[PDB]
Parts: sequence; structure tokens; C-alpha cells
Amino acid sequence: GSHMASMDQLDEIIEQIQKEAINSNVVLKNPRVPTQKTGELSEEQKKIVADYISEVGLNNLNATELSKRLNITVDKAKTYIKNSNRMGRTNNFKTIKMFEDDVSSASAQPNLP
Repeated sequence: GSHMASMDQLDEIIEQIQKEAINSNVVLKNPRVPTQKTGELSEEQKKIVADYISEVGLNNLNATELSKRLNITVDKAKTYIKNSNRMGRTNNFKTIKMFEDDVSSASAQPNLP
């Protein structure tokens, strides 16, 4: 998509109108606050999704009840379910809850025998 007229617009002609061009997108040194604000699951959205994972299990919910409250399309709901949790608890629930115990009443401390 482009504009081509070259008849109705021959009065004011200019190449740059702002303090940026190619000197920022090619050469950046500000890795602090990226623009990730594109519906990437905030807080209310978990109170729909994970609230449902607490109610019916993982797979006994439907995509319609998600899309009605999250305002995603049904096909985004259908894939988002398996995309966040394909097996449930990232399949890690096979060892935790019946194997972890305290030894020296400490956690994430240096312990290399």
C-alpha cells in the first residue's frame, strides 16, 4: 500500500520531520522497559483461565467460556489451553509433592559436598 498522485500535492516537499530515522532501531543501548503490551496475560485473565483449571481439571472446560471473558477468538482459546499447559503442571507433577524435604533448614544455599 502506497500513495501516488504527483499532481494534487506539488506545493510542500520534505524528507524528514522528526528527531529519529535509522540511528535508534539499528543502534540501541536501553534494555530496560520493552513494549510487550499486546494482551500477554495480566491479572484478570488468570482469574478466568487458572480459576477454571481449579474448577474442572484441564480439558473438561470449553474454548467458548474462555473467549467470552478473555475476548480472544475461539481458535486462540482452543490452542492457548494446550500452549500454556499441554500435559498439565508442565508434566513436572511426577516427583514433587511426595519427594521434597528439608535437610539443613535452608534453600538455594551453596551445598557442594
